Amino acid sequence: IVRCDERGSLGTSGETCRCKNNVVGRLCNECSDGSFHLSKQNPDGCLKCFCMGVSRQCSSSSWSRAQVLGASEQPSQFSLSNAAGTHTTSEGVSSPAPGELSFSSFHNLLSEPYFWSLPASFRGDKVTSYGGELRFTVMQRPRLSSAPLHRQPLVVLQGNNIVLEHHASRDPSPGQPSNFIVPFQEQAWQRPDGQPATREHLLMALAGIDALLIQASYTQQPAESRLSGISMDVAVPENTGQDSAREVEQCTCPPGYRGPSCQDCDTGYTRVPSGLYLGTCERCNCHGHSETCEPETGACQSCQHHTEGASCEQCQPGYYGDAQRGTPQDCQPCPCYGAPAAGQAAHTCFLDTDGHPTCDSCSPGHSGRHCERCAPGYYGNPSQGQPCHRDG
Repeated sequence: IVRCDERGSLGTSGETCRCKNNVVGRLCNECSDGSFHLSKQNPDGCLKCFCMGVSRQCSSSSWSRAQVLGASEQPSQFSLSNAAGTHTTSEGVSSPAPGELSFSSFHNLLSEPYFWSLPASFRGDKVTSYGGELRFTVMQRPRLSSAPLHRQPLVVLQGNNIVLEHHASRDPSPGQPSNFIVPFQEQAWQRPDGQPATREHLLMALAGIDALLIQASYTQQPAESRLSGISMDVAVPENTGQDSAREVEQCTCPPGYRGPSCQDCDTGYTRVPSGLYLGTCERCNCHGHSETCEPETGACQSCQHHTEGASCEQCQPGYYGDAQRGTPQDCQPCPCYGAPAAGQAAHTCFLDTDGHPTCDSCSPGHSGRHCERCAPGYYGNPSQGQPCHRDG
């Protein structure tokens, strides 16, 4: 009899092994191409590499698990929001202990569900939260007359133009605390219309969290809402002593990408809004004046050769030429004489329609394209060195 792998088999015709979708091998104990992390709990056996669509080669991160705690954040940093985040406030939010939050001024709010809006340390790039959990305790009380709400999200995750929701199997009873454990796995999230989350979509939201919202109202007329014991799983490169983040994909990215899922443009590359996921990463457009730029916006950085602008497209003041040509000598020093008018920093001049510079920040009582003569009712010779003083 063959002993089929317990993590990877669906069953056994005693002499053959039947593998889950993403599993391969005689004993169904290997992940298929584009898969990683064999586990018994995964019905498909192995997760699929996603890698923001730019790679199919990945394996389990060996980052360690750690938690972001609510206690880590100033209570000032918590607030209430509607789902749309068009109505927010922290007026009334108080904290009786660190990481514990309390609210009881619903009279000041409109008649819609409000959420606790977790602060920044819970947002941004949380791809490594995949395969972990958001944990928390809530307690709620309605005003005397108030039915629960119907089908309301316990948690809303918003990132990268995706909204996913997690709905609780039970509502918290009035005036007693409930522990929730929300897994970062597709099975636990749906779109607002109630379509299942995909792995790809959960990852894209997690990679760019803009809001992470916990239900605070629960009923139509809430009296009181309290939040505590907030714990969000992540993964860090440092060893922490906790298990490694095996569900977190470590992709081999192509040139121009980094992050464990190729979610970031690498040094010398910037985001291009393309199609399907986050877009693609292309090389900086810096007119040859730079190799580094803002990964998301595109703005060039540390423009060389006396250039400036978002593409290093212009010569810095005190220089003239065509920075767009792309050579180191593109921009030349303005050949002006004397002091700049209204006592300026440097001298401005521009490349005139004749291929030669003209100075346009000449001092008063200067003249000519290089500020080299003196205006009428003035005297002196700047070329030789003297300034220009007025007549009498």
